[PDB]
Amino acid sequence: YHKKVVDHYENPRNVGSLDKTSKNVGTGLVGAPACGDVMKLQIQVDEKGKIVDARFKTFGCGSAIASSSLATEWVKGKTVEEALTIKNTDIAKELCLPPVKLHCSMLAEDAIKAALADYKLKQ
Amino acid sequence: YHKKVVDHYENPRNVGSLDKTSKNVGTGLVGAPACGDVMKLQIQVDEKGKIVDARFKTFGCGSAIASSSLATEWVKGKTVEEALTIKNTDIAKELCLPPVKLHCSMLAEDAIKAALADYKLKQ
Amino acid sequence: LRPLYMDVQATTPLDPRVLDAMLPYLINYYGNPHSRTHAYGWESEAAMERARQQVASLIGADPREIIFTSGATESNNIAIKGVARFYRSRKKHLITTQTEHKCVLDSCRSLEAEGFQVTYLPVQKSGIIDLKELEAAIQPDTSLVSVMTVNNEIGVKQPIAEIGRICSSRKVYFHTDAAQAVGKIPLDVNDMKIDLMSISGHKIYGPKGVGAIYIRRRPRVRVEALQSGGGQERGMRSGTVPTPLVVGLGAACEVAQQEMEYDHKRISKLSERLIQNIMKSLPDVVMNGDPKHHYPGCINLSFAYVEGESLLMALKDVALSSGSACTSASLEPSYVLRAIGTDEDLAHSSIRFGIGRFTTEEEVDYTVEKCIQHVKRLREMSPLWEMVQDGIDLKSIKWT
Amino acid sequence: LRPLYMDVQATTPLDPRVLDAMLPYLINYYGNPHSRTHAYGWESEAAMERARQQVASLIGADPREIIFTSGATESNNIAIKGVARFYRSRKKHLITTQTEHKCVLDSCRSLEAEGFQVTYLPVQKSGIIDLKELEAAIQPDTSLVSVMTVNNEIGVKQPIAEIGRICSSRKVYFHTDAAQAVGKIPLDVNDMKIDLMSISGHKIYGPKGVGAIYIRRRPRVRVEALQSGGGQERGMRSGTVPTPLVVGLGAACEVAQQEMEYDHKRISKLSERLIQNIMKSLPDVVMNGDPKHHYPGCINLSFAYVEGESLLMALKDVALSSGSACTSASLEPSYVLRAIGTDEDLAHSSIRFGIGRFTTEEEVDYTVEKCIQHVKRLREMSPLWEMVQDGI
Amino acid sequence: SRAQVLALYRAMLRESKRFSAYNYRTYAVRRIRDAFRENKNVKDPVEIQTLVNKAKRDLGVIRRQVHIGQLYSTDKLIIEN
Amino acid sequence: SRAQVLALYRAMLRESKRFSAYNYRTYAVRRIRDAFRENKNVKDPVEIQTLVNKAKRDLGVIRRQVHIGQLYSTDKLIIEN
Amino acid sequence: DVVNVVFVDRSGQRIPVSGRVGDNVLHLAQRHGVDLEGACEASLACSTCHVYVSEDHLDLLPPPEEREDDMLDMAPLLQENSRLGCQIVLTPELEGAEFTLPKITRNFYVDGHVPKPH
Amino acid sequence: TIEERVKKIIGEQLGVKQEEVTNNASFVEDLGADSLDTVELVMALEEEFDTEIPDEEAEKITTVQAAIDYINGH
Amino acid sequence: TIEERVKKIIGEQLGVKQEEVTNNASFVEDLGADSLDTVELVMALEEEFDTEIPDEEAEKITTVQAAIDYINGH
Ligand SMILES: *P(=O)(O)OCC(C)(C)[C@@H](O)C(=O)NCCC(=O)NCCSC(=O)CCCCCCCCCCC
Ligand SMILES: *P(=O)(O)OCC(C)(C)[C@@H](O)C(=O)NCCC(=O)NCCSC(=O)CCCCCCCCCCC
Ligand code: FES
Ligand SMILES: [Fe+2]
Ligand SMILES: [Fe+2]
Repeated sequence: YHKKVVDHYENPRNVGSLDKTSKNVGTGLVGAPACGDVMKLQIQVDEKGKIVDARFKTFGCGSAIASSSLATEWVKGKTVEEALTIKNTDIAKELCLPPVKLHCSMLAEDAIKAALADYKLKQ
Repeated sequence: YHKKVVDHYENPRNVGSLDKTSKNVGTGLVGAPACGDVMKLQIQVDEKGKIVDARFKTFGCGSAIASSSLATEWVKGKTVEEALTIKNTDIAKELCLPPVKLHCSMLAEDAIKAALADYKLKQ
Repeated sequence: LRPLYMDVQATTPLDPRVLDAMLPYLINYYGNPHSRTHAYGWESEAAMERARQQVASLIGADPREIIFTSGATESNNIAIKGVARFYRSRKKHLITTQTEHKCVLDSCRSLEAEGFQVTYLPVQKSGIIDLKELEAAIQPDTSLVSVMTVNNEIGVKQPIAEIGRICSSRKVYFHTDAAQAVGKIPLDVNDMKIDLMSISGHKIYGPKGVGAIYIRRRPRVRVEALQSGGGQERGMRSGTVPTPLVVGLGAACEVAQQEMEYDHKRISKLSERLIQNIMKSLPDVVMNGDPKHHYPGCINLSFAYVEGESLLMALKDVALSSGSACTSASLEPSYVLRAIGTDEDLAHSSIRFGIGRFTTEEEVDYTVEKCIQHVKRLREMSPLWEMVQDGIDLKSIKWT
Repeated sequence: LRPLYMDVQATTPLDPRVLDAMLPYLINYYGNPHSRTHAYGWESEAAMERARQQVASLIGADPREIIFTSGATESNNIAIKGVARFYRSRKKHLITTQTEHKCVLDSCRSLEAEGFQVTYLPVQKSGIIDLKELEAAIQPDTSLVSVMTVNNEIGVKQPIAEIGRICSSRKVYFHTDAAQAVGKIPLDVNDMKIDLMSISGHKIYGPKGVGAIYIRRRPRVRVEALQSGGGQERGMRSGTVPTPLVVGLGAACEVAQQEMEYDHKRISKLSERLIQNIMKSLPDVVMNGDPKHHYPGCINLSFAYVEGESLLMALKDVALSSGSACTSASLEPSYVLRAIGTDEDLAHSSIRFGIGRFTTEEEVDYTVEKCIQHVKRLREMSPLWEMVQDGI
Repeated sequence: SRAQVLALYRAMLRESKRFSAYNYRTYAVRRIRDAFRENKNVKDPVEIQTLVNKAKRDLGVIRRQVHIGQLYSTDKLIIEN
Repeated sequence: SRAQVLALYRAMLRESKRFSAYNYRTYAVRRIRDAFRENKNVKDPVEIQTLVNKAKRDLGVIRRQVHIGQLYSTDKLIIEN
Repeated sequence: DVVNVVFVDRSGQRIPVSGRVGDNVLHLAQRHGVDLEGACEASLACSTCHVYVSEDHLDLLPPPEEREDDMLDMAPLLQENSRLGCQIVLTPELEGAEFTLPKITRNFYVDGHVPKPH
Repeated sequence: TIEERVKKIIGEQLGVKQEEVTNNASFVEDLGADSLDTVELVMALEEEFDTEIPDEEAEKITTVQAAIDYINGH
Repeated sequence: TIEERVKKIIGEQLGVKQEEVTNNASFVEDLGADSLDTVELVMALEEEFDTEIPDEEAEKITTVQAAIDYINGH
């Protein structure tokens, strides 16, 4: 395993849940198509529009868990439009994912988009 | 590499030749069909029709040399009729020849028969 | 510090007695066993025949019925392809199961590409085939029936004797893949009515790169050789015989024949300990395969709501295996777990534990404690576990 | 007391450095190289990649072009049968020589039974093929040309570079059986235009039961797998890769690369010593092959009017080999000696001496002394010698 | 033969706790104990002598394998800490 | 470094003369002699250090192989008589 | 910018598909209900997007890269007209191209399993 | 304490709950141990208190008092 | 005796005809030998006359007379 994936797996960042019934909380629950990987990503957006909290729960491999932790710690501090500019290519390049583990970065990007879309739908 | 074959090869009996012009000497020079083994066997008979001396010269494998030397020492001391009863099966049984080595005993029997036939033809 | 080894199904450590037997032929007796003219060849041949007798004595066969190969993969290839190609003029149908090893399955697929007909028998939820289904699947042009003795993934045991009885009654050649069974459970080729058997050297604490195949001589079973050459191994397997490897295989067979009863009792006790300790501390843990016809040395457990490779990564101090698709080089799901009827999510949650000759109670307890702690953590991280606690019942997930 | 081993062609003794490299993986590192989730598997895989790089560095190839097998027999089977079966739909003709190893010949004979056309090229009296003959034998539907680099019976070398040039000009795949040439003579796959190469472990002082095959990747050469399974070794050979055996093969390749020049000079000196001392004392002794294109470590001599197996039995304290039909389980004569044009009674009189890395001048002198003594004795016993003396 | 058996058993245990590898060391020790207690009640002196000869052969094998493993030693297992 | 090279050469020769096998003993002695003679006029200290390190590794390999061959020893060759 | 390509499945059905310039063969076949696995989803890791290309258009495709070739080494039933479907991009010279689905892929489905579309 | 460690060793090697091992209890009669068990107890005492007990003293070591006296002497 | 064994060994180890080995002949100046050859001569002397020459004494051994004196004394 890569040392960065090992670090994000052994010390996962922002693991938890948020009140999904809140007006200012978007929930994205996605699943990988070719494997059983499942990611649940949630965000908290303040009155400014800047993400102040992110948290994930992931059923999947260590690469998927690392991708979810990294995706949470990346959209933390950004805005909606900036969070929309986060690509699975960026996640995979940062984590040095081999070609068989790119589904993890794809699922992380899908979960970010799903959470953002849910927040936009309720707002 | 059976003990009797080794003994008969390392201490061959009656290596040499007899005079071919003598009336009481028969020479049998015969070869093997499937290989290059060649035996030359010569015998000496007396007034009473008793084989008193025999010699051999063999171009062939160790088993063929052992068969030829056994044939010489077996033929010495017998008559033409008794030497006509020496079969290849007896030589093979005495030397414990494996199935691939029966050509040696066959060719030794052929040499014995050729020598007896040459002697009686000279007579 | 090195991790504990609990992956004996993948391979086993070399037995010190086997290595002690092998070393003289790696140092001094380096002659070619097929050299017929000198003492190096003679002594190599004598050692090879001794090893052949040892293997035959282990499996209850005649020494002349043992052919040395490079492994159980080559043994399975030789058996299946040689029988099918030799009896091609009249027999064009083959029978095997859906839970067979990849070598057997790929040989059957390649034969299908060659014009043969292959029936892949389904298995029950216990992992055991149905004898009525096998009898109904047998055709008048059936050539070979191939059923493995012990499954390498779930460890279930097939009714080899009954299958052999049926095949003998129907005049069909019976082949069994006993790579996971030789030296671990009793095997008798004559009592089980086995025509062909596959043996792996490194599954019985022997050296890697060596194997054997049993071919019945009365009534004679014929195969068409796959490796062409000088006609070694009675013409079924050409090439130089690796004398140190075959000596090691024979030594391993003798050691297994001497130690089978003790090893089985020790492994049964250890497996019972591990299974009860895991089940009494972790809820929602199921065992894949029926315990009544299970070899205790191969334990497959599904940890619900925890992914297999994530659990493997958490257990970095224990060498294990998983059936998850994320552990595969081509994202291949576990076809054995699919065949036995496991759900997809539970199949992604399977962990294989291996207990062998050198496993200790200390290692088992350490593995159990680590498993309990890390499964609790990963379930606390699990959205599926949270969903089941809430009651959503996993109905709606965006799979994109 | 044990006899002297001069049979390096049949098999070589294990090098102590090869055994020292192997033992750690026979003792502590016993994991499966194809295990993808634990340290045992990772370290075994790292060792196997290291060995692959070692073999590729020896033969001047890329590591990804090396496939580990169980020996040169399996390598030859894979090359010939896989190439022929992959390019079946258009190419139905194969070319090989009359003095090839039995594995290559039997693969070609089994392919003939499969509906292929095979041409067996004859050799000159020197044991070398004719390039004009090969050029004329190449057809528009020719799949593969197989010529061994060094003959295992007489030790003659073939014009491998010229054959590769011809094959690339004619757009035909070139396979060479180098099981007697790796680590003994310089080999370069890119400079000889070689598409497939066979390598044997126990012929280069490595362990038995392991081998390698080189398959060119640029331009890509495809083969059809003969061993089905889980698709290891890039899908070209299934089954578990034996880690101790492949580490041993790689170590042997490294040692051969480091020692080839020393070994060649030493073997060459020992070879002329042996040949000159035999030919200066025994009349009617001829060499089988051509000295100008000969590897000195494989010496095949014919002792006229003396049978080969009888000479071998007289030489009980020297381990040697012969081409006689009495040394064969099926009374088979030496087809190589027949092909090169040797008369039958001299083909029955051939002895193959072998000089290797561990051969000593003392052993060479002892063998020469014993050979002279026992050939003199057997010639005194020979009726053919008697007849030649009598002018018949 | 009691003294000879007890000396052989002591030598076997002493040599077995010299194994560099955890698996081999533990297995050899436990196997020697189990076998010696298994054959505690044998009465036939020929069987006793056969067992003692087998034990001598196994002790020689253990000596050779222990020294070879010491020559090629690796790190310790995680549980050995 | 002369003294170090002379001590290492002496140790290599002494250890190689203890091989139990004729081929290994003779090859090791001849190779050590020939290699030290071939590398006699080297001037680069880096190259000399590399040769010394390689010789140390070779001496370790020789020690292990000699003692393993002593553990597993066979009959002497006919010419050793 | 319309490209018409025919898909031939395992049973021999001839499926006509109206693609577009710049389209991907795997995505197009999965959009039109063609049972092409494509497990890795154009990641060059599974080689289950294996397809047979008609001889009239095989030479018209960009030559395969070294990674595509390495990955094709792992595909069973390999032929001389074999390409990875995830690496083929539709172009106007591929009019009438026909892609034949092999009988088996790298992943074992001897029970007749059909992976859900990816 | 040396004798405390000796008693701990005997209790661990015999499974006697660390209560009946007194300064006069024998390994064979009072406690449950045969010749094979005694061989192991002596080797474990050698393991803990680093020493190499000769056979002469090993045959003498039959009681906890004997083991304690030998260890305190050496 | 001994000193003829010494001369004989020096002769077969420096390949010198077995006439230039004199009681005052030096190993490096008179005879033809370098440091590596001297290491071999000392080892051959050790092998014939069973002993273990220390490093200081081996360094002192530079002449046939020195080797003679050492072998006589030891
Ligand atoms: P103690 O109270 O005097 O009693 C102990 C003994 C056994 C000495 C006593 O009960 C006795 O005299 N019994 C008579 C029977 C007997 O002496 N049998 C012992 C035979 S020796 C034996 O058991 C050999 C077992 C083989 C050991 C090899 C283990 C394998 C190791 C290989 C691992 C790599
Ligand atoms: P003297 O004045 O001491 O002269 C001797 C030396 C060589 C020390 C002197 O000539 C010198 O100073 N030369 C300079 C170069 C030098 O020191 N070279 C020596 C380097 S060490 C060397 O040559 C390593 C060779 C390795 C031998 C291993 C071969 C064994 C193979 C294994 C067999 C199984
Ligand atoms: S989809 Fe896996 S390689 Fe094309
Ligand atoms: Fe995953
Ligand atoms: Fe013959």
